[PDB]
Amino acid sequence: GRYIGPVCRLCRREGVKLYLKGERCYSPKCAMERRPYPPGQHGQKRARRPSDYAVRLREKQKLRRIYGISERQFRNLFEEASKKKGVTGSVFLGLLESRLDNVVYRLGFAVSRRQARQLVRHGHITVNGRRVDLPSYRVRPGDEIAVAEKSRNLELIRQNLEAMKGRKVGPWLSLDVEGMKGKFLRLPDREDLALPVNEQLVIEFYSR
Amino acid sequence: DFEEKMILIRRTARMQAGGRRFRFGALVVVGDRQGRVGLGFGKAPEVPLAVQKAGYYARRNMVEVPLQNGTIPHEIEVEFGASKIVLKPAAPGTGVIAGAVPRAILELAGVTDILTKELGSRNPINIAYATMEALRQLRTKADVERLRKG
Amino acid sequence: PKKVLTGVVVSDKMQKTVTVLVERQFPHPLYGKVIKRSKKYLAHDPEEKYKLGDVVEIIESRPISKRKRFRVLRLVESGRMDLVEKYLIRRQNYESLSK
Amino acid sequence: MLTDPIADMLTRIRNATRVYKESTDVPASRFKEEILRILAREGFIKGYERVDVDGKPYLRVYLKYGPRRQGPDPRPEQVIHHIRRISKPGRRVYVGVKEIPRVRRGLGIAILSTSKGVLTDREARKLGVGGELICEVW
Amino acid sequence: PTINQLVRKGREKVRKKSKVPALKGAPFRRGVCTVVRTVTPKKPNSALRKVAKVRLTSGYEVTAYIPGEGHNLQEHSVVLIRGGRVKDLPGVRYHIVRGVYDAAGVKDRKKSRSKYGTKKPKEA
RNA sequence: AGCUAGUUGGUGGGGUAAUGGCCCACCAAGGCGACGACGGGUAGCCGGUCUGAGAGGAUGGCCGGCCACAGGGGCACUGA
RNA sequence: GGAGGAAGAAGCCCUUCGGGGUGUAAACUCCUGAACCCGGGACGAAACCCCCGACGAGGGGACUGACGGUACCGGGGUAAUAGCGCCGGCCAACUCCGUGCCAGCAGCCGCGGUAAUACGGAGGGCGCGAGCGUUACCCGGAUUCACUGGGCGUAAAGGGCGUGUAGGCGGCCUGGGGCGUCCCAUGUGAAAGACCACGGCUCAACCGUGGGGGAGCGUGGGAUACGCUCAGGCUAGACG
RNA sequence: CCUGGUCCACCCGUGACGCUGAGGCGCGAAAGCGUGGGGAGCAAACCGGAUUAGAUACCCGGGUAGUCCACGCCCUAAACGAUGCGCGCUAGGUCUCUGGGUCUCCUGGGGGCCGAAGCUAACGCGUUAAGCGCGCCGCCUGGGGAGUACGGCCGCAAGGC
RNA sequence: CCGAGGGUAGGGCCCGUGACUGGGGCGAAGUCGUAACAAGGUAGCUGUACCGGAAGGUGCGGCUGGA
RNA sequence: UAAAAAUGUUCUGGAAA
Repeated sequence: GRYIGPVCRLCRREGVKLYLKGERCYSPKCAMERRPYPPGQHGQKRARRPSDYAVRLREKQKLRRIYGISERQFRNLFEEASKKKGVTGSVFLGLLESRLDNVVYRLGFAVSRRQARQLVRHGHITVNGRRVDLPSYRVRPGDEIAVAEKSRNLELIRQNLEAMKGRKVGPWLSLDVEGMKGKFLRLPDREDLALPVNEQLVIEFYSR
Repeated sequence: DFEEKMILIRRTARMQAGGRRFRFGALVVVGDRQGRVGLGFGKAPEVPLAVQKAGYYARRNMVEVPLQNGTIPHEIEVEFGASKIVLKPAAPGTGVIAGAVPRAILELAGVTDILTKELGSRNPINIAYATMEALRQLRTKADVERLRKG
Repeated sequence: PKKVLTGVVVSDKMQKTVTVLVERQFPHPLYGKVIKRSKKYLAHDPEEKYKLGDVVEIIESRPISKRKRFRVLRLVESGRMDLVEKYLIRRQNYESLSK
Repeated sequence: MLTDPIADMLTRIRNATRVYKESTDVPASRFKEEILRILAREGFIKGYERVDVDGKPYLRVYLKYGPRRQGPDPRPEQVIHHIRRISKPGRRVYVGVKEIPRVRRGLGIAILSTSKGVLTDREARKLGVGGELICEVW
Repeated sequence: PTINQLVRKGREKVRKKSKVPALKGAPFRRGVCTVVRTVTPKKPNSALRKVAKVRLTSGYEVTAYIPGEGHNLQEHSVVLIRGGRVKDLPGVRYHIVRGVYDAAGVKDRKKSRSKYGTKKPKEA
């Protein structure tokens, strides 16, 4: 179930800095900022020209690890992302952004991704009226994500909701900071998502 | 300048009184991901040396590819030796559906969407060359017409 | 609609009955090639007026006997012992494919 | 005794085009001329013309090539690159109008024999008819 | 061959032959070792492989291999045949499944224990 | 690799809701087979299911349609 | 479980004895609240039937819930399971020790004979996760029975050679027929499934509604290039 | 003496009568078999001599089937161009057999070599195709087991299919 | 009359089994030789026939995949 | 195209690179 374990252990390995912890992973010590190398006993020696396979693996893991989505879903959602008319490149990336908890994280609310999930698994999060608790819930157009009321007074929801004053949300989401709402104006775009991932490879890895 | 990407390096041997003496083979493909690729096979007593050499010939055995939206004008089945290769145009998003050797070329040529299939002997060198003839032989509605004018 | 077939008359030593050899051609289900093939029908001849080498039409009919489920619709051409010989010859060869 | 007049014709063209011959002779047949008319209109040959070799009706096809080239082997490019008989007597091939093949993504052509005349893939498709698929040429 | 020759003779399906007649394909098959010895392997290699010769519920008496180091099989131990051949043993075409019936798991095994009976040790 | 005596056809019967050698006398000698008859083996068929770029290949469990059977076997009674 | 949390505790493992790794992982700090508790608690069930109207139409009335005191909702609410395979190449993942053609591994090639990324253990890593491997069987890859889409001088593959039966195949011009073939129309092609659109269970899996395919085969109509058939004409194949 | 194929020339006659060919039928080197005949030379088997560790072999001296004829069987082969039959098409150079020519040389049929284009894994093939095409037939699907067994047909047998 | 089944008798197909026996495949370090690969020391291969512990030898004819 | 010339045997199992 959703990994759970040494994550700023993958900020490493994938060698492409990751902030799955948020605050710290954002500090002068993303773990990455002290060891730009993979873990293990070796981790700092010549590296064989990674095979054509390896690259794709790493590209995929880069992405999948970047959400916490466990393979099964990851790869599953991928297939849906295939039949759907269009470029799998956009689509998929888009269908990865439609992930409730994700958006949660995408719209402040939670410092990081792994945290945004729990907010969902406890009710704290709410949609177009009625609340929801499935991290897999897929957001659709014109739907706002609101915090619950019992929470609004919680020490956490505060500080986290504060970091919004000043900072602007992604070009496909709004935000009633005082009224914790913000809608999902439209599926995000390749460019809007500045992710250290080369989707086109992650795609090739599922061909074989 | 271009991308450069080797398809395969290999070590061969010839015999002598004192046993076997070796030599290396670098099959390098180079391009700009926007119309120009070239293949070159270099041979030398040291790998390094061979791959640099295969790079040199590489730029000399070039070929204009008529890219069209990331794909190839039509489909061609070129045979070389006992190595056959088939290129069939694809729609945007498809990507490159080929093996390591032909992909390396098609990708450095700037091809983005393409259906491929190796038939017959899959020898790397031979397929690799059969791929260049293949790309070399493509035409566009444009040059087909300047052929049957009147 | 009652199936109507056209064939030649091979044999008629039966009383009021005539065996007809209906040919047909069609595309091979896998290899394309058009191929002939044939079947023999035991059409009824109450009038006893059709004989050997007679290209006649044959129509589906209420069972007249075991096997006989067709009547002779109408003569289409007379004299074709040629078509009959082929048949006859083919049946003849068989007598050499034995052991 | 020649078992496939057309097949032969396609072949005689292929054979000389490949040795940069100026023109090639082929025994005359009304049906064959049709093919040729199409081969000329779509531009593959320079043209044909009923003529007479040693007192017998022949068809003289005039080949067309590309311009001379550089490097080794300056032999010009070929206008008739491919030309393969599809339907042969050993196995005929009929195609429904929906079934009509698309030759070389459009840069090529198939030649059908329909109840409306020997027309090309485009002509056959537009006319909504289908037929025996004589050959394909690209 | 000519199309006509295909129409006449036609092609021929392959038909695969099983490397394991454990009847009904049966993922497995039960039996009893009537002989439990050690054969000497094929060539390059030398050793003393432990193999049992088992009488089956398929009505066959085959010889199978006892994987892992150290086993507990005797002339009458019921056993579960798995099917998986051994490259050096000319005769053995099946593997005895460790951890089923009289077949004991591999005492003290700690890696790939799932492939050798051997339960799971309590970190105690 | 040849098979066939109710065997193939006829006429008049019995029979049936009804065609028919389905069954019966009598008559005629027929019928079928390398386009694979007869025989031996295996098997319930299909919609579909899995796989495949496709053509194909494999399959027919759940659900739906048809068939067949009811310990093995023969028969009829009631009755639409 | 989440967010914090050390130029980085211990233990275990490596080491060119400086140190490196497991690792923000833990501990530790706050924070949420799977379970469980208390209260509330369904839809699926509206007609048969009854009354007004004629036991018709239409309107109104009453009984009925196995699943269940379940789903679901409100309030309260505890940090609360992790395993399996693999790490020589194919193939993602490497070191130390043990052993010494032994014990064992092995899908293919092959690993072990005293320095073994291949055996066995450990550390470390990779993969996947309430799962993870193994065996059996089907398709793929296998254009490796090749219709699409292969071959036969030397790799498997030309019959010892003739004559010829069935069969297959067939030159040039014209006309009639229209079986092949092609075109329009039309009947048929159940349902479910599949695909697409949209909906209903918090999502999904399931599920509903709608939409679109469909060759085949029947019927009627039409075309005539090519194949076929009848007919007439030819001489370039063939024979004399 | 009887008889087959076949090629050139004249273009005179027929008017597609054509190609191919599962089966069938015929032929089919040598050895081998059955009658009888024949038998010089040769020569399996067999007997010596020599060689050799041995020598059922190589070498030497002998020698019977057989080899030869007739009639009838046998039906195999590296029966080979290891390359099925037919037709069209695609540079030339050279030597050669046989025919016709307005006998510089041309033109037809055949036998060789080298080589256009093209083909091939390569070697090579290349108007005598292994090139480019159409028609029909035979045959191949990893090595061994094995051209073995069982069955059937054939044969006197040996064995063949 | 027909008729399930039972009974006597004799055929056909297939499966299991049998003293003994034929060859076959496989199996780290057995015995004899030396046929083949370099005129492999007698050019090799080949159909057949006779012969020999064994490879094989010789006869007849054929092949070049030998000079 | 024609094609002469040698009496005389043998080397355990793995692994080399």
